[PDB]
Amino acid sequence: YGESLCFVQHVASGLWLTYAAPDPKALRLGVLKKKAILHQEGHMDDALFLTRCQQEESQAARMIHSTAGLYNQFIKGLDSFSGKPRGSGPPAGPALPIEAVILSLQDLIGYFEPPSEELQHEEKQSKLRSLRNRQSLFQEEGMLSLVLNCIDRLNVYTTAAHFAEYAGEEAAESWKEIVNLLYELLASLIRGNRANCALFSTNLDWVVSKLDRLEASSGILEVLYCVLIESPEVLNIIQENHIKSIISLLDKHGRNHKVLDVLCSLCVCNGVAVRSNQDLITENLLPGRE
Amino acid sequence: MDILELSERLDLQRFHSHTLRLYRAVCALGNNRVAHALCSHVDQAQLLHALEDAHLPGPLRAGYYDLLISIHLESACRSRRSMLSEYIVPLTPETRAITLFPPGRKGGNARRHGLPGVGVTTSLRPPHHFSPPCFVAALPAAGVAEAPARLSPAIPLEALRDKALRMLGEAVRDGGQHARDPVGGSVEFQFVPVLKLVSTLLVMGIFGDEDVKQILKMIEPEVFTEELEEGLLQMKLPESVKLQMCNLLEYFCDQELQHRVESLAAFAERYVDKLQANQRSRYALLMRAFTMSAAETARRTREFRSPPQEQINMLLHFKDEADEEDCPLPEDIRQDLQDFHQDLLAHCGIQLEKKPQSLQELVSHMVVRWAQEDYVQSPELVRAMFSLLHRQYDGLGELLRALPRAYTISPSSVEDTMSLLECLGQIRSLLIVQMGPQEENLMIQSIGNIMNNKVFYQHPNLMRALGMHETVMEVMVNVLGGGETKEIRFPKMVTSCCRFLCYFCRISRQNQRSMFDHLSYLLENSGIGLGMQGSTPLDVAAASVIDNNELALALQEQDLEKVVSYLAGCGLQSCPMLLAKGYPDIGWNPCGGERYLDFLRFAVFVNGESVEENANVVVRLLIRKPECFGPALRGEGGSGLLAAIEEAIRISEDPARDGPGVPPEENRVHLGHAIMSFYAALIDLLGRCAPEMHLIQAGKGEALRIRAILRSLVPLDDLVGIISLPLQIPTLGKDGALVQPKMSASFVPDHKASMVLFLDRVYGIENQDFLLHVLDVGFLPDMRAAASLDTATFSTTEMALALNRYLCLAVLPLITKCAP
Amino acid sequence: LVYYEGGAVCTHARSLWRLEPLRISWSGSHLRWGQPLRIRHVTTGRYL
Amino acid sequence: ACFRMTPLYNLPTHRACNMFLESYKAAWILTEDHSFEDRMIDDLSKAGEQEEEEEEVEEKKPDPLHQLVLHFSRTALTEKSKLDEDYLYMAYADIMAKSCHLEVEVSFEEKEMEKQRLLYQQSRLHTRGAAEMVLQMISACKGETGAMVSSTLKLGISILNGGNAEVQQKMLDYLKDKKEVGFFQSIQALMQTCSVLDLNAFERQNKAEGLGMVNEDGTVINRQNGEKVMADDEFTQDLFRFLQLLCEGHNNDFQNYLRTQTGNTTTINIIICTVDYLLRLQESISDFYWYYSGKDVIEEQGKRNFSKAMSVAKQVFNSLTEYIQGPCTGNQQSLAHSRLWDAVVGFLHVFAHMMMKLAQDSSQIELLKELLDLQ
Amino acid sequence: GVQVETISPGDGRTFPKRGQTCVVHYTGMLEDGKKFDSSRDRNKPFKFMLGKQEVIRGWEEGVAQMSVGQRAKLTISPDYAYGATGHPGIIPPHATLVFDVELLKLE
Repeated sequence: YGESLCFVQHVASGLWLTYAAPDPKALRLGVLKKKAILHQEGHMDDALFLTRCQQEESQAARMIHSTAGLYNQFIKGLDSFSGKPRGSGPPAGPALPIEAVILSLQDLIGYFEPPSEELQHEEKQSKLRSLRNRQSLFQEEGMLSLVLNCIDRLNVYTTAAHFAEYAGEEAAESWKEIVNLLYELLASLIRGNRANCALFSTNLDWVVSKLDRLEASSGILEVLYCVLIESPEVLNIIQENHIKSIISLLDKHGRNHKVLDVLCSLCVCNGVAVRSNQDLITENLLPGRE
Repeated sequence: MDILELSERLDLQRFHSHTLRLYRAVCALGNNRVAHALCSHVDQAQLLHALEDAHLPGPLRAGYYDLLISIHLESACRSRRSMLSEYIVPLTPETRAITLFPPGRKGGNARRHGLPGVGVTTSLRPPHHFSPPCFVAALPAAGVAEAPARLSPAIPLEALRDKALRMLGEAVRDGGQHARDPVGGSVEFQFVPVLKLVSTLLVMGIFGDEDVKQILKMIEPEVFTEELEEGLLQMKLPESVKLQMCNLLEYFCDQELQHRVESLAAFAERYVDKLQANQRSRYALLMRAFTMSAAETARRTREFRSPPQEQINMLLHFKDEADEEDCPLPEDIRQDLQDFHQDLLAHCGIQLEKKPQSLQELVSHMVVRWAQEDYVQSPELVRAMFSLLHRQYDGLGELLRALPRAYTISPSSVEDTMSLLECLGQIRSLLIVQMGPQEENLMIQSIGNIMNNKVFYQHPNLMRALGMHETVMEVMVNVLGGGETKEIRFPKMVTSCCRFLCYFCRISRQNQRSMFDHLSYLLENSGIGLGMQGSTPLDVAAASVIDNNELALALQEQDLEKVVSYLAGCGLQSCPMLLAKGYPDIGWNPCGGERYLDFLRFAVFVNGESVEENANVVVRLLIRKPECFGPALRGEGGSGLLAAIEEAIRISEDPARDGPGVPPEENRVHLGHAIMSFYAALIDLLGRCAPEMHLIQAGKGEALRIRAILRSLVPLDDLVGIISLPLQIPTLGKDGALVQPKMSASFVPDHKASMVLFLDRVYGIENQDFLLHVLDVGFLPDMRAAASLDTATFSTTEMALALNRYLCLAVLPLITKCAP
Repeated sequence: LVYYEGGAVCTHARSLWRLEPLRISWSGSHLRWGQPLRIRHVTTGRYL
Repeated sequence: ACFRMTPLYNLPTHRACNMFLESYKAAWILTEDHSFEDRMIDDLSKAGEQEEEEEEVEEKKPDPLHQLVLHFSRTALTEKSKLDEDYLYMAYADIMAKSCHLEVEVSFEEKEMEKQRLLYQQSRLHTRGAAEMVLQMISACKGETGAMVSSTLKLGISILNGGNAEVQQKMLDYLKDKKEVGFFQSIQALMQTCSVLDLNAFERQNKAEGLGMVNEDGTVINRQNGEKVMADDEFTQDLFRFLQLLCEGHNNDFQNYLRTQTGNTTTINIIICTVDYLLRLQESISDFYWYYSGKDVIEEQGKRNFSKAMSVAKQVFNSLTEYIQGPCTGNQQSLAHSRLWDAVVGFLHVFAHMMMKLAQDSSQIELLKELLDLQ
Repeated sequence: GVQVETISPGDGRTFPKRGQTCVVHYTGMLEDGKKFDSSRDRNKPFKFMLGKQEVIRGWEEGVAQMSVGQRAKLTISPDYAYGATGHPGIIPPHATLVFDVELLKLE
């Protein structure tokens, strides 16, 4: 296990598991991803070398495999009850596992602690790059996109009762903490993740649109705060409308240290300043003084 | 509400602190317009009375202090630090006057070290430019972001200086008192803001000499006494305040090193004058010593025949004592030099009461004592501590490092160096901030002023010591980083990037050496320079490599490999800007290939001779990459180069096949002439890459086979046909107006010149009948063209002049060697 | 479809693969040359 | 120009002062010898009033040297995608290297006393975490050639000189506990990027001195730079000397660990990769043999290139000997099955034709001596 | 377009003539009365040259209407003032201004 060179053979076919080799025009495509085929003749390098994987990575893969299916079932249930309001009638279908979803979320955040600051620098760095590694795999298989789908399909319904007339009354009480914990999970996943902050750099308008929503204002604001801190590209892509939206958010939700810190982080990043962004912030906020 | 009540009400106080942080962020990094806006929003006397008030809570106190710094002090502090890192010394009578040690009754070798920061520092430092803040004036008529950025708000510097000094005195009084209630709720909140303001003012240099004396007295009285009280060092501080203390003392030691450098420059001035007078006397005895002695005169001559650098080298070379008896310099001019050398050793501390009475031992002792007192938990303070400790223990080595940066300038050019340094300060400040239109206009005008600047021509070593080209390349790459593949922002910017640095190339070859050192770094970024029109990092690398055979030899095979990989890509596909603009599609890109080919030409051909290793490796790369040949000479199913030229002329005759069909900008190239230029540059590349005739008679097998391979790959019949091809000549038409087919739309005799250059370089000309038929089929069309040229209108137009250069560079040398 | 790829995708969990012996018990016993077995991708859950 | 030159008295004063400043720099500041590292290190190591308090020693507070070493360790353990240049670490690593090494009939007592002093000087640092910090800094180097790893390896040499058994034990234990493959990956990357002799670069340099046109600054004809051939010879030498010092004293456990690391998720063979580098160096030396046999006599620049390459090869052979001694049976068998034999045959024929052509003429006697030493 | 209220009477025989520098001491408030700029803030009087129009033309008109040694309150309409644009950042766009002016000495 880790030093042997191994051939793999198929019992039923009796042929040799080989690589299909670079077929014509694959060079023009430039893709280094090449198909495997099954042929008795095989190729010279048909022997495989097997190498170890960490138990942390194995557990991460297993939890990915289970989580994808669970939240996929949840999204299909969302689609099932999205079309027609149930009204004063039972959904007449398998109810989504709300409690299993709940437990899965706090399990994920319990997998996603930020390191405690009291820990020494060595173990701090160790758990830091371990967490970065897990976040990289999780965005690679893209359960973050699945979380985005869940968030969108939940926030199409403005209120817990509004969700209830379509899905059921028992989910209405859970709905608030469901969306809050989902935003918290997304923040935990994206915090300190280059890939996730790059994804939000691609699509910031999602957070810009859902920031005004009251139900999870703190969670969405913390998400935006982490994205703005970690990613300088988001600050480049920000236009005047986004800054005005954040100022309107501060107006509608009152004075907030978190919101003001978000604006501070928007101002400057990595020791390089965007004069256009600073000028927009000034012209929009300061001259009023109210 | 009262802010003193806000002190008890922390939540609203916390919001006010976050407001202060936001104000700092918006005014930060030299955004002067927002700085003046914030100066209007927050009253200045408010900031002053806030500095006065001690009842104000500590976090808001630190916030007000840092806001004052980020409104007034930040930009001047940054520019001053950037200029202070570098040491430039002018020539002055005051410079002559200044020395390492002040004379006194105390023995010269044993003199008390002078208090740091007192005396005259002749180093040219940019006068801080401040704008009187008045926001009721008329609005500027000039457009926004194109008008120059305006200065930072003005402050009463002298009153602020005295106020900060007496605040530090109050801090000393409180430290002596050891009162239970600290100012701002903590000793840190009491000391850190005041120390930061003191640091900023010292960086400004507004603090006078006597002010520096009082600052040293407060920092440590007994150590800096001039001839109970307690010292800021002994009364002990928390970690962060110790960090601010280390920053202050690091600044003072920076002025200590500055004093060493300037005194050394002064001594250099005096000793150079003494050496010049001695050599004037010696040569006066030398034109006389030609008669008395022959061997003495001969050895004096061969000594002077060495270059002036070597002459000064041998004149100075008497420290080792091995040839101190040998050196002709007088023993007194030796002795004063050794005396100053021992003085410098003592001042640096190389030579080895209980209180240190020296900055060296003072810093060492305080660092060591702090280390015994506590184990520092803050890595930044640890690094500052140990860096300062190393500076103190070995400042002489740091002096050795700083000396190459040191340089001397004349008082006659000091005013021009002033403007040069100001523009440098603008550039270095601009590097910090990201891209903007105002920033691009500012740097363009600044580098224009630098290029116009006379000292820039006068002192080639001065901008070498400055190293502005590195920072210019840094701003280049920061602009290039964002979204480079799709489109390049501001080809105006990149064209400026050359005209400045590409002209720096044109100015010097040691400049070419530096850009050759940074050549590959420009090469990975050359993948956008070809896409942008005009001056490119590709051509800055070409201008660096050109005309220096040492650079041509030192050229790297892997760098040429990635360049020819770029060439292979552009030969694989046409450019996406072409595709987006909608010009007729081509399977490959001719223009990028052509520009890479001319770069390779400048690489292979230097000073009028080809370089053998680079030529051979370029042939290797060419045979590695058949895609570089484009459609012409395809190979299997191969339409020849002559047929491709025929189809290119067909396309040129065809309307809208070269153009958009919707050159209004004229920057866009006609596609047919782009193809013809590509293949002309390719043929010229193979020609100038072929080895020379002397190597041919030497009979080296690799050279012979390379020449044969070039002949086989490019058949001579294609060359003969291209020479034979009739070419449109600007003729009189439309009732007698000279109808001029522009070069971009028509095939050109400079392409024909590349053709004949490959011919006489590779195929050569060997037979009389071969020469005769080449003449009467291809050179006689040229010569009838010259017959047409012998006209007043033809002589007026520039294509006749182009044909004149064509003949004199290509046909005339060929004809001269064909004379037999 | 499963392909042969090289890069960060190798480090990613998509490159992980798992082996299951046909015999239910003592699966964790030492592998033997030519032993009948099944291949499963851990994240997908599908059997190749 | 010999008559043309403006005499220094008629020469402009500012440019003359620049000239003289550079001259005085080169002739005086470099030649002035300043010894400060020993006193710096002993002052840092001495802990004043620590025993006087006697509670802080019970808490085990680091003395200033230990604090500095822990700061460097913190910087190393801090993770960056790109390694960060640290002038402070270069300065301090140089200081510690001097403090350790501090360096004609000598008696037994004097030799033993010198050995004990060297051991104590090594102790002052390795008792403070120096070896672990060096391993961390190589791991942070990650296999990029630079002053970072140059100073790190020099400090490793300075602490491991003489085969410090306790330093070797601490390094092995640290590797076994952290158990991170990145250190060995960095070693392999550095040893792969170690350069080999190049005929092309040598000939380019030859044409360089042959042409040798004047430099623009003043009059500098054919200014000679450091030879492009064997640019990193000192780095290859001190890296292989680091491996030699690690295996010094016939430390069988560490030799086996270098061969294979049992528990690490991926194991690489430093022995085999060192054999690969030796084989590449042998091919390069064979290329110089063919080029030198091309002409009748050896020219001086090529003589010096060949001598420096021979010094590198000597370091490689000493490292291999330290690997295989003990005798470590596993290392012996791995080397036997490795590609060593082909490289050894290559060195054999190369050496034969060497001493032939070298004994042909008298001037090559010193290179012949070095040849015999390598053989 | 400028409304003038004389808090302290001017002498009436000495007047600022076009082409003579004026040393004034001003205080600037907004529509609702918030102070954005003032010479009191600098503690140094503001000096301006009549006729170069370096400051707002409505304000030069008000100063010209003013006598020497006078304290007054001047309301400037937007069209004479910054206008619809205001002063970017300092004065909100499309806002009129009201200034309080001291004229201690005239040279």
